[PDB]
Amino acid sequence: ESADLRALAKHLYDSYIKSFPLTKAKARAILTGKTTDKSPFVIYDMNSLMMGEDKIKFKKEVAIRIFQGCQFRCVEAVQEITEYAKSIPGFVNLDLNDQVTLLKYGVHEIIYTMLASLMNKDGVLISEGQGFMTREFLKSLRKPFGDFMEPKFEFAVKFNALELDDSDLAIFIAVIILSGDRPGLLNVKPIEDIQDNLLQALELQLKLNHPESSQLFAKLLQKMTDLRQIVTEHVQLLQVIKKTETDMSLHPLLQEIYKDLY
Amino acid sequence: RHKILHRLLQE
Repeated sequence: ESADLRALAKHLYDSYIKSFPLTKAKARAILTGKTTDKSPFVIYDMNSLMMGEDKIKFKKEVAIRIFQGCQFRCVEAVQEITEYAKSIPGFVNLDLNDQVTLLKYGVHEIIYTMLASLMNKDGVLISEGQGFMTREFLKSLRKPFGDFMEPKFEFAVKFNALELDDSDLAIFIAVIILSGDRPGLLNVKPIEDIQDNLLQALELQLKLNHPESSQLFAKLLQKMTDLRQIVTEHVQLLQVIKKTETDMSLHPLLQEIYKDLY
Repeated sequence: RHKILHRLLQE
């Protein structure tokens, strides 16, 4: 009943807060300026990028360096998402081969979902909200890097319109991970049994937490089908980038994921 | 065979 679905929504929220250091809550505070913390270092060109090495973690050319930065962080995201998934009741009880497959396909969908939390039409928060890299700066990069992040901005503008909060996103993300239709699953039934349960939890959350916004649930499920198309575009631009660029190596964990994908 | 994903799930 309602109770069991509120308890799930709560369990998932608590787990989301632990798994993800920078929530949408903190992210919005920073972007509006309503924080009592220092405004983040604005990176708008090669000069400001250079001056802003003192706030980022890179551990040879600009576009490539930015991509190595985005690559480092993107690996920490997979680890955060992986620990979150382990908290989704019954996810661990699944076939370990299924757990891998769900994550393999799910993480990019969830990375673009949670990127939108850090985005506005002008730019994206980086290095745990203490940097802000502008959209125009990322467009102005030389191709193929020129329009690598642009489709994420386009999505985030539309997605942020739904004004979802952390408690909504916690469940939305769980629903994306438990997609019983990922290529190469072995035991679909117990995946769908959990997603079914998560979708009720999500629907109830959206009624309680946005009782003026009607069929936000419907709108949100339409967006979930956009992400796939959007993630395929991304996978192929990366496919291209792997080939055309000789110098830069791709991180092992990313290679695990992207190999045998679409 | 997804060694790192395997380890991240196992850990």
